[PDB]
Amino acid sequence: AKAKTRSSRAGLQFPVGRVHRLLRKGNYAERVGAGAPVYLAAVLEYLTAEILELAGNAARDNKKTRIIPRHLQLAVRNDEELNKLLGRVTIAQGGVLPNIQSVLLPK
Amino acid sequence: TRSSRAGLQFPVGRVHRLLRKGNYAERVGAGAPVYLAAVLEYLTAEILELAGNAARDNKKTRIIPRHLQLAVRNDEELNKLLGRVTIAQGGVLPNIQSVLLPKK
Amino acid sequence: TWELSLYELQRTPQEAITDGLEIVVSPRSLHSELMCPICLDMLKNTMTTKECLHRFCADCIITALRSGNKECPTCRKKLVSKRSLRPDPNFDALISKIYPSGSGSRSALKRINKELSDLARDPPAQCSAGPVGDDMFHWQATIMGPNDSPYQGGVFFLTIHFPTDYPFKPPKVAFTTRIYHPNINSNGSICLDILRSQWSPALTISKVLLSICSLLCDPNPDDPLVPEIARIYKTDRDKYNRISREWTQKYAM
Amino acid sequence: KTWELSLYELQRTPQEAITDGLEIVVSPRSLHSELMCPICLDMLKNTMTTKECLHRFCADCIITALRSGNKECPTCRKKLVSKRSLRPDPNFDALISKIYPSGSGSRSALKRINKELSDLARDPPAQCSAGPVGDDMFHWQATIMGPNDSPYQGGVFFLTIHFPTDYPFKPPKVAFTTRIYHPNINSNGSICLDILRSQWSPALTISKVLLSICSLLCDPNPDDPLVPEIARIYKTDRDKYNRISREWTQKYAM
Amino acid sequence: VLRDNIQGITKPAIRRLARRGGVKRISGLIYEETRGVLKVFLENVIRDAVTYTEHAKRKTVTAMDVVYALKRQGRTLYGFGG
Amino acid sequence: RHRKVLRDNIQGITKPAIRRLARRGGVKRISGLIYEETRGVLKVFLENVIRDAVTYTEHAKRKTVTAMDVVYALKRQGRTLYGFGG
Amino acid sequence: RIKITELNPHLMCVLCGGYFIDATTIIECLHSFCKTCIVRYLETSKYCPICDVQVHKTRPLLNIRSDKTLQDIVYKLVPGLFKNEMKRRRDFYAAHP
Amino acid sequence: RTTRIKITELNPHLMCVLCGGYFIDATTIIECLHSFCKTCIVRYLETSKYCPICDVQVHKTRPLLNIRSDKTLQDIVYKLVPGLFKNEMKRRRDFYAAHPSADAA
Amino acid sequence: PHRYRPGTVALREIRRYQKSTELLIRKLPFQRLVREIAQDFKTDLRFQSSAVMALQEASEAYLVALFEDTNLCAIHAKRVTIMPKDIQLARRIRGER
Amino acid sequence: KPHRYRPGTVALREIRRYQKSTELLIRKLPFQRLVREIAQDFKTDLRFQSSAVMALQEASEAYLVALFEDTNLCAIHAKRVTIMPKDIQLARRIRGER
Amino acid sequence: KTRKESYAIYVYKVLKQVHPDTGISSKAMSIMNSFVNDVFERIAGEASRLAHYNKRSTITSREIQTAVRLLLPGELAKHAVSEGTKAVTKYTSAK
Amino acid sequence: KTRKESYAIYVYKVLKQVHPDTGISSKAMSIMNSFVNDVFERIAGEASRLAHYNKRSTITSREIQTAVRLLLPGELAKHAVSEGTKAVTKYTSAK
DNA sequence: CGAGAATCCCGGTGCCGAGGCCGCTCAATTGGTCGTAGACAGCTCTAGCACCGCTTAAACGCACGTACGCGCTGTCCCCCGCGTTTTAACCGCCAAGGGGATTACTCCCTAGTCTCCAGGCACGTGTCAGATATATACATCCGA
DNA sequence: TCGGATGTATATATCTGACACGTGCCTGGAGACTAGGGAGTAATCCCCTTGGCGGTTAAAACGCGGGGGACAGCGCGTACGTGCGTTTAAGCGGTGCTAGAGCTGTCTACGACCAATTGAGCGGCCTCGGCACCGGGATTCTCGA
Ligand SMILES: [Zn+2]
Ligand SMILES: [Zn+2]
Ligand SMILES: [Zn+2]
Ligand SMILES: [Zn+2]
Ligand SMILES: [Zn+2]
Ligand SMILES: [Zn+2]
Ligand SMILES: [Zn+2]
Ligand SMILES: [Zn+2]
Repeated sequence: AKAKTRSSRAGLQFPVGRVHRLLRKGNYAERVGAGAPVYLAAVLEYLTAEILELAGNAARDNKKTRIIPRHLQLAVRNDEELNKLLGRVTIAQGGVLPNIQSVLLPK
Repeated sequence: TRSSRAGLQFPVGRVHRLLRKGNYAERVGAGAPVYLAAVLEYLTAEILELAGNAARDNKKTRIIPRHLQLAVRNDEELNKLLGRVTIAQGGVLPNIQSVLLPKK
Repeated sequence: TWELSLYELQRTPQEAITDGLEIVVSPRSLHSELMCPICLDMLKNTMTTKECLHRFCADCIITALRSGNKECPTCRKKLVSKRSLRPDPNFDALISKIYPSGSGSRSALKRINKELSDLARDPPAQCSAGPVGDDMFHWQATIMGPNDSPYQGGVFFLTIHFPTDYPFKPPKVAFTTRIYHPNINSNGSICLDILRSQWSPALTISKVLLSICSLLCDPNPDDPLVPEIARIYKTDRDKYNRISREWTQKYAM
Repeated sequence: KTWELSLYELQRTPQEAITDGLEIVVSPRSLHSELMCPICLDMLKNTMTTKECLHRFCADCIITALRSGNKECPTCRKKLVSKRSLRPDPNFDALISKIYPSGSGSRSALKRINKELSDLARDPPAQCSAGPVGDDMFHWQATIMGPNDSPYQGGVFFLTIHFPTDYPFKPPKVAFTTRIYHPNINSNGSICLDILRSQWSPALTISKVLLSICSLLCDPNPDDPLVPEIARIYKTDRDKYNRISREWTQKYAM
Repeated sequence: VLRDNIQGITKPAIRRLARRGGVKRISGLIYEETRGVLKVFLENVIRDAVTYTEHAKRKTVTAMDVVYALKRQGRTLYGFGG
Repeated sequence: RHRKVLRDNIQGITKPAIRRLARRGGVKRISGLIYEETRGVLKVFLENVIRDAVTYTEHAKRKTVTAMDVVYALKRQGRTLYGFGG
Repeated sequence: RIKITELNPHLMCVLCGGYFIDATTIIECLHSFCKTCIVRYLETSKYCPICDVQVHKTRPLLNIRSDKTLQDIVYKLVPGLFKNEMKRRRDFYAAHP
Repeated sequence: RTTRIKITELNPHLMCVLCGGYFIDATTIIECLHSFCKTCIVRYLETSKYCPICDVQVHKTRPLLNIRSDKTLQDIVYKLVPGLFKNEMKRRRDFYAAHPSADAA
Repeated sequence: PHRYRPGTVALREIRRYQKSTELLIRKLPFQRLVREIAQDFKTDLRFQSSAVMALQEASEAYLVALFEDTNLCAIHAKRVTIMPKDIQLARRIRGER
Repeated sequence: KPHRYRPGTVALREIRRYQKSTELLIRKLPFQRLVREIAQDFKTDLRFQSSAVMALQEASEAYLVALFEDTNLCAIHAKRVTIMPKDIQLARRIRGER
Repeated sequence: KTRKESYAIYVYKVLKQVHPDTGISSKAMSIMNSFVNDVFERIAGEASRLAHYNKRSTITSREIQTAVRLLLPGELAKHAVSEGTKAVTKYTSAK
Repeated sequence: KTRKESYAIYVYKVLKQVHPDTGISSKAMSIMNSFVNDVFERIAGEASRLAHYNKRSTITSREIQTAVRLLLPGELAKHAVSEGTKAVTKYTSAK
């Protein structure tokens, strides 16, 4: 009967069916609405895009065409909102932001 | 009752029912609510004991939230357990820094 | 607040000109209204800040927020990300309508020359700056002493070095003329916040020099380079003016 | 590490138990320091032993000691987070029950005052004294003289001691009322003594306090003094302090 | 529309809070700063509380909304429920 | 049938290493009493994290602590770690 | 030189059906209106009259700002608009205290 | 006042269950407050990680981390039992009387 | 006349308010503040008394907890008076800004 | 005769050097030995995955650097350019760890 | 009414166990209730994550015990564990 | 072989959408994966608690939206809710 | 030493919330089938552990010295303390009514289930992004 | 006041391996379906939030003398940085041994589930004693001499 994916119908890339399955068998509720998986997939895909964009920018700044954890870190720690979102999150091999206090600067 | 069969005061049945719902897992163990109610009863006993002593020190017979605060904050383990917890009408422990004491 | 005035409550609409009327335009007319303060050129992919309604080029504002403070380049207000902005279709369409030619390259050199024209067309008060020769990255400046400040008729020389990532990085501005000032080094280095930390990509040499004149008018004894001068300026005022006028009449005049 | 048995320990023979029915004579002061509670200065009852340092206290005594004050051991200053860091010692209870069948179900706070008074009169500290002014045992008068090898050598210094209601869980208020020129000794009377302020333990006695002051007179603590004027007096250093304090305090005492 | 009300947090009240906090001497620029911090705090809490109220389709902010907000903010409050 | 007891490996964390960490932290001048303090703090941190991790390991009836045990342990301490799973 | 009959909708207010008199734009959508227009409009609806986007949760006045940058363009393009506005304003304020 | 009691009545509180003799250099496991001779319990904890008496786990990995030298108890058994200290010291002296190594023990 | 040394009755105020458990901030204007802040999220809101009391408990707890860290930041800089920079440092290390 | 920087330049050069890098700073093997030494008090004959040790080290160094930032801030707050144990203790205190 | 329940009577019982001549106010009781509920949700939650991590769909007393070992610090854990292991033993002596 | 699922191909597709001429490392890939997993657990968790708070046994798009409003800060939350609404609307239309 | 509050203490009294009894509703208990997760012996093989000489990066040790921690100190000044004056929080409390709780009930929506199948992953393979290194030129720090 | 010794920013040849895309494969996702049921929603009892007198008085404001403390300047002194020599061992890999994680098939004991049914537990009423209240007086810190 010509089957199509729920992700294609929602105009998304992230798997709707997979998210739905994880929600069902993730001990979150007895039942789950039909809008929950598409909405959640949409949010995850959006956040993914928003991070990958700034990460791509930081990657371009370092003359590299492959995004590394350092670029992700530079992308997140500059974005105040993303930083608050990942405040209790440690990114492996991401290092820290280049920041030197004014007092430690040469006289 | 299962609480009487386990020598517990806390409701094993109620704990079991609460574990059934709340979406923690598919099925729940038979010894799990016994163990959990036992732990809850233990912690309750400890806190009520220390707060009872705190009430004794304040020449009171009825425990006020102040006594609970005094009991919790005077115990490093209980304080760690309730680190991100605010006790209503509990106040703060009496503490004045040494450099704040009068001089000259 | 937003309380309407006596006229605003009963204001009458201005009827649109329906009759065919042609309007001749010039690139100097809507210049300041359509110029991106960062690249000093025609707007492209117009992004507008939500909080202060300031128009920037997409590449310009993005590069500004990525390689600098999270402030608005024009008014210095919190701008955490591109999400604190919004694309302006009407504005960009208006610009593309009036100016079909569009924009070109956004090189640092192009903006340096844009500043050169911006100086030649309307010079600052008691300030000037221009290239020493064929090189456009090595500039020389001249700042005449203001009236209020004890440097009357000083006419001090300065040296300006533009970085490659201009204007996203502040130009090295120093002094070549000896001057008795608490914020100015004995070699020529300047202790100015907009020349180090709080630099904006929308700032120009004109505004910098004006800030230096304003600095001469009112020194900053809080964080100086030469301590004894600041101490003299704080404790007394006659000695400061005297020595300043001496160094002005000896090392400047 | 530190448990490696030596040459003798690796082959030591068991000390055979005395099985012949002979009796042992013990005075009521024979096992004093071994069976005495450091807090209430009386025989142990419902003995609790700290897991870290193996120090014995009374149940209510050590519990109340924990709830009101530092969370450390009253005897060796080692820390214990709560009453769970100590286990009940029924062995001591049984041994006590067999030796001294007299638990005396009455402790604190006047009783510890009296016991400490007897312990004071039995053997006072070096060149010191302390005893109640009148019938009230909560208000004592302590007389401390001048220790040898010190700028206060020679003279007499009277001070008052106010015992709190919850003594010994709270430190006694000691006020020096003889006007002595000392860094930590205020002209008003207050003494900046750490063990009398925050570093107080229920196992401390008036003897130990007066001894601490006695040692304080010789070598003071300019780290946290009561008056800043004497901070420079010890920056002279120990040459102008023996001619300024011995003529203002020692001359106003002897 | 309510008034300023940020000045409702009077000087002696903040002084009291500092006293309970164990502060001997207080600067003058402390009060306004404290008002700002309290403003940000209350904003962050009330926002989430009102969010919980709206999800429950209620026009009345309950105590449990506040408790949930504080709990998800990382400041669990005892003596009201939860 | 193979055992080995390790002692005094906290001194393995060297002075210049702590110095480097301080540099990345943005420190110009470092005191001498800093290093031992750092060793202590690191010792406590590792104590807690490894304790929880080993707890997770023993709960899984395994004799090998995996990376996921470390990830869970760190996550429950409010220190989520990306790049190792989870 | 371009015909003004084409640059109208970029300067046309969709509330008064005329040129922008003291331009005021909404933050969340950058849709421009007249101040005297949009101020009394948001006395009822808290949503945009064009893209139907929520201006603000409760108080829409917090999400509207005066666009002088646009108003300057409107005044510089339309011949004798500022003069007309000033003339009518003065003429109205002439017979009133 | 002076009390006198049979030492056999006090023996069960002064004897080691591992060697059957009096406590010498008393050492106590702290997870249950149980005392033994130092050598006895040290040698035992190389054969088992659980208490000899109540079978309570001394430690999960290293039992030596949960034993402490009990001085007060040793003082009690030294004061109650007559001539015990003299005898033990005599043993220590007689042992090193032919062996010249490691005095501090 | 009758005077007290600056820092005495203040210390007595510390000792007195640390013993008490009652709320410190005035109830009514705090409630007014809450209702003022809440109007930017949902129009025409109603509040339970227990809700306002909860908000006040949490707020006073937060502030009295912050003032301790602030005081420590003041003493760390060899001072006895708290300053805005101390609050800034406290909230910085706390991880709020 | 020889060349010597003023005491402060090399430090800043190191700061600029390591704030750009992302690789681990603490040596691998000693950290592994420390991990196993600390672990030998919870479970006998413990086996460790390489990724587990690496995770532990990543989190450890991250934590230490993060602590060093706050410590440095405490040092600067007291008008000093040198970090001292007081600073670390204050940081730990405010963070709610001590 | 809907019969709003709590841990009131149980907390009161345990209170009268540890302290026969000691009472408790309403606010303090509500606080104790909030404590019991909080600890309940925390232990049960950690146990849930435990079961989920090991691909097991059952929360037994094992998961609860491990959760306690993870949550309660120091001695507080130990004793609690005992009080658990004790209870579940007695329950198996009369069932 | 027991295949282990991952979000690799999806975040890769997104990467190609936002940056057609950039690459991605395996480490950063695993990091992004852990990120999406974490956010998933967060939102789903808060939605679950939302459903439980209102005596509901069903998690709809409303619970998810509210959860996002609670978790994500400011403009991030705004754009997130925007994309979510767009997706659920487009899904609603196209059957 | 001595004046002066100001916290503490003590005997008396008005008051309301803590505690025990009771009607009774509903959730915990008792008991049996049965689908099935969990226990578990059995088995493939990934991966962790010990090994072990070697180039050498790095930790270590140490001498010289200068920026910097730290105590000392004089001076401007800004909170403290307190009496008076201005201001509104607090309280009693009757009363309008929004709106949260509960209930009766039709129904849209999701779990449940067998089937078809292609989306998703493990596997294999080619090469371009990047690590690498000799090698420039460059910005930057510092004494005679 | 400035040119030369350090070492950082920069440029480009060049080999290496992990990023990336093709492929057979297999399982999870999609499609059509019924019907139990949670949820929608109109209806209605009625608790609890909200307004507002006015009257009080303690609390908040304003102001002023001044004493303790923030803060900039200076100097004795030592602890820490910089750089080179000696030396410890981390990092390297080469690799055999096998612990033990991981997967599979089988047997079986665990717990949800429907059902019968009685008391445990909550809403609710009431006598009373802990405790807030209250005011005379004990008395203990404080500030000056
Ligand atoms: Zn531009
Ligand atoms: Zn702006
Ligand atoms: Zn001890
Ligand atoms: Zn005792
Ligand atoms: Zn719009
Ligand atoms: Zn209009
Ligand atoms: Zn023995
Ligand atoms: Zn034992």
